Amino acid sequence: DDEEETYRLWKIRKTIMQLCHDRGYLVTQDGLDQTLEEFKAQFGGKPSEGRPRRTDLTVLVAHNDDPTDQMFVFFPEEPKVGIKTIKVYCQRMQEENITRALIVVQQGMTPSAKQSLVDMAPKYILEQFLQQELLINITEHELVPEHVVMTKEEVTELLARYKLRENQLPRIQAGDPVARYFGIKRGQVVKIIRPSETAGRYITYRLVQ
DNA sequence: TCCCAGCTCCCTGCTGGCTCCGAGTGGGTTCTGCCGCTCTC
Repeated sequence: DDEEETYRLWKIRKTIMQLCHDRGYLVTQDGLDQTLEEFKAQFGGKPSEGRPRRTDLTVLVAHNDDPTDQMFVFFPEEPKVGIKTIKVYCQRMQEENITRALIVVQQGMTPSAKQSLVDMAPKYILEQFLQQELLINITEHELVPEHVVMTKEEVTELLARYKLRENQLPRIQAGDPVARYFGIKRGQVVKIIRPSETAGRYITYRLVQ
């Protein structure tokens, strides 16, 4: 229904705000907690043949340390995102001169488009996200523990302390849902803190490789 | 210059093939080619 799809847009915007906050970017508190009525007042009440048309939902955020990181998110119109739409989005990325973006696909993009995302990867970072994936925050589940992204100096200090190579660490795939949530890439180490039945707290390090 | 119809290419779904199947132990049995045809005494 129209009310259901309005709820869907509000919830997915809340998940985008939580993801951008967890990735280290700057979001406002009221942007973090928007109600359904407040979202409807801000963007429109009936999106079908109405005001919120999935184009005005793009978000400008910047990193806390660097105000020129300038990450956007995009909500494509068509359910099947293709090379034409991705080329339009990347050309737009070129004139506003930003490097990183998120694409929130309705159902799925074409294999040629998802390959073009890999081909465009060095200069511009493009990530595919389904609307079904972002309908809930997976980091709030009781099974999922806390994930902390480590800096390069911290990783170097860790490997010097334990006298380890990068191969000897446990691994996590780049296609992992938490890895895609944090936007981690190959070669980085994620730090997992979980409660322990026997010791109380246990810390595990995993290499994204 | 540009709009279609036709060819190209990657993913998805399905079918056929291959490997595996508890640890020890004590007895017993049958079977270890055979018909033949040239060859040798």
